[PDB]
Amino acid sequence: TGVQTFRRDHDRFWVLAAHPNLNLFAAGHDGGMIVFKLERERPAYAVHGNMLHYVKDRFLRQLDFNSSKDVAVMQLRSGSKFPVFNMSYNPAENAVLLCTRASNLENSTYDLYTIPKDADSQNPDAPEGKRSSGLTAVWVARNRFAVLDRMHSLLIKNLKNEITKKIQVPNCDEIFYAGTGNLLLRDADSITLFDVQQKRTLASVKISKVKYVIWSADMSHVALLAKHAIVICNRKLDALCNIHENIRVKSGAWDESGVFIYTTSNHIKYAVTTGDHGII
Amino acid sequence: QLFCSSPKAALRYAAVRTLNKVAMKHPSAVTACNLDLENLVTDSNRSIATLAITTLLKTGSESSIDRLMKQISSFMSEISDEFKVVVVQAISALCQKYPRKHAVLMNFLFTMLREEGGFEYKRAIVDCIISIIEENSESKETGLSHLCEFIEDCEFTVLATRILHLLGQEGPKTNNPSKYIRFIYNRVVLEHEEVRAGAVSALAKFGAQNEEMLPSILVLLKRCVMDDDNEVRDRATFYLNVLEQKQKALNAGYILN
Amino acid sequence: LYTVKAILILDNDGDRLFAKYYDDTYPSVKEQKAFEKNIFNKTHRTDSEIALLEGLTVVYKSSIDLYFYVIGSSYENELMLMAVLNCLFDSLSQMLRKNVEKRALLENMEGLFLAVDEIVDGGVILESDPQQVVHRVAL
Amino acid sequence: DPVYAEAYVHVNQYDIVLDVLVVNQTSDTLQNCTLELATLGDLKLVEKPSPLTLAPHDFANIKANVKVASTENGIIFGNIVYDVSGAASDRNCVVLSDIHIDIMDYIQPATCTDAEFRQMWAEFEWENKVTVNTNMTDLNDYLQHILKSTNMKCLTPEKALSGYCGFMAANLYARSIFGEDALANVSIEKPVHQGPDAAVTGHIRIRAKSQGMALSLGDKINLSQKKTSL
Repeated sequence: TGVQTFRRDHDRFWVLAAHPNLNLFAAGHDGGMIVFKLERERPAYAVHGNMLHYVKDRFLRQLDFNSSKDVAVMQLRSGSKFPVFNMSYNPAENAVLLCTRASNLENSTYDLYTIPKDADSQNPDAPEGKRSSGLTAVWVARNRFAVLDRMHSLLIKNLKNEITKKIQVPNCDEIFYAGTGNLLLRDADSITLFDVQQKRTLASVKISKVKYVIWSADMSHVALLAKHAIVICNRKLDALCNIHENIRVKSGAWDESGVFIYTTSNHIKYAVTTGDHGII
Repeated sequence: QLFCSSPKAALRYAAVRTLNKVAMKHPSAVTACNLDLENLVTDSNRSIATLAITTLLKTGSESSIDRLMKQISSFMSEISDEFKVVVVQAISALCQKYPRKHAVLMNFLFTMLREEGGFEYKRAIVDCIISIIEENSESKETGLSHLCEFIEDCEFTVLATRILHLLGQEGPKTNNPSKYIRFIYNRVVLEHEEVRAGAVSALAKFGAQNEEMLPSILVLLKRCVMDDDNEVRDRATFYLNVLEQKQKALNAGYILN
Repeated sequence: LYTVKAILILDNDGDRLFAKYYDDTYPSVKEQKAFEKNIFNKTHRTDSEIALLEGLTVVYKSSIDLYFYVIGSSYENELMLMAVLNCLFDSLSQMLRKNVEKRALLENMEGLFLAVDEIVDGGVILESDPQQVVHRVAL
Repeated sequence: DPVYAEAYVHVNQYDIVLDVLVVNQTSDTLQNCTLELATLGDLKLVEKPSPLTLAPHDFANIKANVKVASTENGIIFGNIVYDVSGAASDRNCVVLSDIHIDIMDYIQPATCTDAEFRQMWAEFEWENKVTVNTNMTDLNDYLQHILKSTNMKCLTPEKALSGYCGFMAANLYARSIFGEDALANVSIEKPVHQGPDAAVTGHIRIRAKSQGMALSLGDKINLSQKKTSL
């Protein structure tokens, strides 16, 4: 069906193309031409034993291990694929929680899936499969409270478990209407810590995120992402060292809390250990 | 209004300026936007150019639209019926509705003023500075901050004369000493015995008053900064010599007045 | 109303080949030129739909060869004021069968002169339409 | 790949020289691709070790001298695309544009008579400035550090006093390897208890002929100014 028409000059064309590399997409015309580049600049994750999960900025999976030139990780833990609002490991070497239909709606669906075998929606019967409705699900500080959006605005999600899908309107507190943050930062420029309702801050610390906080696997990483720059902390704000580079693209890695791997050309390097620095 | 609203009576411009007065009443004002928008839009007709400034002014404006206009103006002002003159008039009005007040605007304006420029701002400046003083503006730290900087790299010795004179009086009633010093040094930095000279003269009202740290040091400084170049030498020597000649406390009292 | 500071028909070489200061209170042939200069140099054959200089109305025109100046005060509406200015082009044109030219100007002044006194006389415009004139005159 | 090649640049005295490790930890002097020469900037790249084997399990030093006084290429800040090619035991390779090519280094200090200077200062290509404000140090140590880093000149003192405050504006001049003279007056607050300086809010006025390099220089220096995670 005709979705929409888009107008941007050239009352005269004869070609359109989408790459068979699929890299790029472009449209050709008489008066001239345009190329546009896609990305979900920065895009969601989960960890399960010796394996990385990615959600594409652009590009498909690449969700661990490799074999020849480049390999997008196709597995039963479909990462870079779905229509993501948010992806978070529900730790287990066997579980993930996933929101799909992404976007802004009233609310989306989340279908949470088992690593043993994901599905279109996994079983509501199963609690490593559950799906329900809800717009986004988000971490928040002092680590077990969570945000869920299950209204198109502030629901708090809080559970001891991180196989979690909990719904909590209390903590309704707008003054920031449904948008994006993850230890609370509707561009707070702070990660702000809370419980399940309160109308009085516990506290906010001034530090900042990639709009994600990096936990050393599950949900306790004082290793921090920042969008450009990333900072290394131990759990919570202890600024251990602060990272910056200036290429507005890539990554550097932690094994656990603050194990600093840095990539260095055709050389891949440990930034540092004990009092050491190394090329593995 | 409408009927005129395109140079039937190119007369219409004058009126808005006063003859048919405007400073509005609140819902009434909202209604006005369209008409001014036509002129604002049209940009033409000497009668038009003038009209744009008065209408817009009288009815007033949102911040936002200004923004669009700043660009428009960027091209426009030079000649676009010889926009500059209407504009200087407009500008004189700008300095008045905000003469260093809505300082954020004053600064936005300032940046813009210098920027859109040509040169023709200088004339305007004569007014603008005057406006700021009229208020006896208080976001000076900032206001001054823009002025100082820009003027430095927005040049014209002549401006400096005027401003100097004013500044000359003001000193430590508005503090921020290090900065102010910081500036002052710079002003001098420039050559010209003459350029250099003003920083010392302004200083007399200032010195005398001293500020958040000054008397001891005030005494120390004239010493620390000293110059030859004969008559320039002389200026240092003489001020000193003059200084030399009265108990500096007394010295300050007589001279200052 | 004893309102013409001068009406001048100026060349666009800043020259003036006509001026009558109907009314005047400032002088000097020089100052007149100077005053002229600032504005003329500035308008430079270009004119404006309207122009106000000095809070004073400047209605000026240009032809296809000549620059018309009237100085008056913005203190008396355009439409009329212009009407006289209009009257000036038009009648001269019809009557003569030709409007102003530099050439025209050069061959003879007089007619302008003749007209001018009739139309206006000082700071009071006695008249501003051709016809009356047209009959009235018969030179 | 076994063949791992690691490389970095060493610029050793004029000569920007290319350390290359191509280590061919390959299972053989695997066939190698292709390489191409070029005019460069006031430099030209100028050497290739000839062979194209990727000798087995083997490590090699491949040197590129570059020619450091010629080859104009006006692709500023360098950052010009460079090729290592996929042309033989290789299906791809690296095509790269450089980055890593900056100013602070290039220019050497250079000097002037002050009156003339002032006159000149004003006179020069006005067109660039950047601000100094913020650091980790006093401009004693800080200034020295910056100075050494860019290898550039502050022309003259007046004792007024870079100490008690000073409320000193420092005039700096430098001349480079391909000869641009750059002028500064930076006017700066300066550290000292409850007096002033642990920021600046001093303005660095940069004049260099093209604004584009000039401002860029102001930046470059801005990079230089402080000491933090690149």
